[PDB]
Amino acid sequence: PREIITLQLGQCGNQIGFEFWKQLCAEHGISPEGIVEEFATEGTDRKDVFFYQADDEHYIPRAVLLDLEPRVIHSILNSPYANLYNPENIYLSEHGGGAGNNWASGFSQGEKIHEDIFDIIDREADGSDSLEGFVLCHSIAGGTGSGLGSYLLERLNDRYPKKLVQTYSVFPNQDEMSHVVVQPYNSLLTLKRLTQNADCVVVLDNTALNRIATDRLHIQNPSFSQINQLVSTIMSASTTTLRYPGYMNNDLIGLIASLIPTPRLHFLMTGYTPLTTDQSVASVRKTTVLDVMRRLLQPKNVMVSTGRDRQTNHCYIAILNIIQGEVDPTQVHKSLQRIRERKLANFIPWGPASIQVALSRKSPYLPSAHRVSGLMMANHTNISSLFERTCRQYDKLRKREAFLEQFRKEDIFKDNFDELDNSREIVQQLIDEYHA
Amino acid sequence: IGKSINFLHQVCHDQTPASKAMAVGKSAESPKDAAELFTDLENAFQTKIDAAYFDTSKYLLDVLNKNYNLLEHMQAMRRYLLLGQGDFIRHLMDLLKPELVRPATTLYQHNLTGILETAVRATNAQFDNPEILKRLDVRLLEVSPGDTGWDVFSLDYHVDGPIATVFTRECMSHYLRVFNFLWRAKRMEYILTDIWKGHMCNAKLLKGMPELSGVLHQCHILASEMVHFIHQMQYYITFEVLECSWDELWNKVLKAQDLDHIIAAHDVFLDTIISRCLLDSESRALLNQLRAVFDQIIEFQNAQDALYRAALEELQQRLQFEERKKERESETAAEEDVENKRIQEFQESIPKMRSQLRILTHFYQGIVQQFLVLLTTSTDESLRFLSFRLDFNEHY
Repeated sequence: PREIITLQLGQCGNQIGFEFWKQLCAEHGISPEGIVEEFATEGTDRKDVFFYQADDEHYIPRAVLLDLEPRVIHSILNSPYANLYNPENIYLSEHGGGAGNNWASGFSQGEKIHEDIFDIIDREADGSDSLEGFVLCHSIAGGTGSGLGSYLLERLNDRYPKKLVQTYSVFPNQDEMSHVVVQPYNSLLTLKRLTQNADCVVVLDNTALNRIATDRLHIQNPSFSQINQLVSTIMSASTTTLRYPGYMNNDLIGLIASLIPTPRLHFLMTGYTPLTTDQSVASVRKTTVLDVMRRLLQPKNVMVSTGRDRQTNHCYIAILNIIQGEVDPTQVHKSLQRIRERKLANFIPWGPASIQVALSRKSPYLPSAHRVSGLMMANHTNISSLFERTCRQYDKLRKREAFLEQFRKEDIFKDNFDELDNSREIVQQLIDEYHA
Repeated sequence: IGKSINFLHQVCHDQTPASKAMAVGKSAESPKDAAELFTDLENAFQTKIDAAYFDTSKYLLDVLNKNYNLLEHMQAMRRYLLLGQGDFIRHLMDLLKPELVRPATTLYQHNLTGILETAVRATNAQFDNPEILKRLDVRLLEVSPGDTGWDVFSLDYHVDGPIATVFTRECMSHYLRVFNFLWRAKRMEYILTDIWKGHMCNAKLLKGMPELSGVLHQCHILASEMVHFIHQMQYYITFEVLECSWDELWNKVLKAQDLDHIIAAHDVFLDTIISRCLLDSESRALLNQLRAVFDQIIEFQNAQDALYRAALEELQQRLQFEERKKERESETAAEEDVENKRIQEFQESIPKMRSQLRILTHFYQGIVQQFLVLLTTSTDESLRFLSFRLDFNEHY
């Protein structure tokens, strides 16, 4: 019916998808090894849209996880949520990889394991006779997720041409350049494949993570154990129309169709306010829906590093405001009434704009059926500031003679560096041209 | 009281309401009258019949919950004819489309029931418990087989016995009228889904030609404007009428205490929602533009694949001819001629698409301006709410 195959790949893409499947059992009322609660069918009306359909009421995840590093998968099998995963769909015990840290490693390893990489991931494709598409849950940081992920964006474009492609890709961190220095090279090589060899992306910045991780979360030493908490909730938040019973844009080709203006303009800004557990003691007094979307357009919950004074000459075109759970829908048109009076979104002068709001009932659970949740999927034309940030860090590195002799020994014979530079400037010029 | 006491005799119950104490009271009253209270008690006679009218009513509200589930079927019909839950209808309408493109025949009925029964099983694992699937069938019309086939298919909520006391002939005869506009609303939502996937399938394979780069780019802009304007209209007009009418009937059927007030709450419900959906005698200024935008999205759709298939198939001959260039060296002037003929056919299709796009965006500009003035002309009902919403969509 609407079966999606997630493509978890890389050192960071496997960990953000590990707790994504772990989030799904707590809201479906199911255990990874059994069914102890009856809340799975009376409370939740649809479960076989991301999981594989049941053979013994055991909803297998439709997931594949490949990585060159064996460290990310050795921290999985000792956890009690790995018995839900199957040891025959992806790998058996003692799976390995390369050495290995290179973008050209996984780019060259795709055609030497070409027979095996297109054998076991295609067995899940013909399980349903109407496949939705493929989401590449991969990474841009490092050479593991960026090297091999650029290969599958090409060969799955023609072997599966009538399928939706759209990824929840995480952006790397640009604070210092000591541990990694190959960061401007492997990022722009995948970013070219994300626009012409891929339809849509969902951007997730790393410098904007610790802006939120010290905002309300109150940590002193930033660890990697907090990167899975902001990411796994908004992943399950994006499929609330798709997993839980909704009516309009209840498919993944429903939501993405109403937000993309044009190809190579698909970078969607994400926002999510409620992350604090001591808000729970004051939501008993009928906290309404009239105050939760006034702060979405206000740049506080954003996960995109952008300029603060560059929003006057940029214009919103498509903005999504997803409320979940208890909505009190007699005032949801009242919340959309107050949008035109502030004009917090700059509107495009050539065409109409749209503020789309939708709702779906959440899990039968006490932290879910009590507190209001707001998921934002914006589309603003100030996203070229990240593309100006990455390009200015790209041409400055090529004048310092950095990784021009250390990178072209394997499988690179011609200069494909300006092939990425002009196509990035094509994106940056067509964005500003789009508001005439 | 006398109409409700006869309705509980043909409910497969001969039980006097909720107790045998309704016999006791009559005997007490008759002896009391026989020896005492000779003057009529018209102030007190109306008191305990009202204390009889309230108990015979809630007991008659109690016999449905044990046997028939009357107002549970009030909620269950909203999921199919009113399309409350979309997964029942979307997994329907996916499988239902390869039958609707062809015209209908006399062999049209025998397979849709198999398509229906495989669609209600793929979405359910617990809906075999209630009695909804036996009281819901498919209704077709007497239209001749020379049609497009799309307008024949419709679902109907069947009634047999004690569900048919609350559902007369006049109820589902209006429920097909509210279905046909809502089926056409989901018809437009799914054919625009196919052409949006047609935007993203064709653009990935024609990569390699610099002329067709900017050809599809501006045409995707003018197609996205008919996408975003239909979306913020069609999602909002049917969710709002869903909103003010689900919260109208469902919350008052359990606060009033009658069986005749259930239908009195119902007979005002099912004609408010269709009057806000499509049908009034004054609403001829409503369904004239919504059918003028209905055939315009058909005209925008069939012209796209009439020019995509010209733009996509002619590229496929160019790429196989490139493969013949390397094989002739391992195994000329006419080969350059046919290349110049392809470029001329590449040159032909682009102003043919430009001319067949600039004339359809003039039609859409004429539709979007006539859509405003026709919806502002009706006779002082809740149109100020309707004239409110369409100005909010085009500007914000």
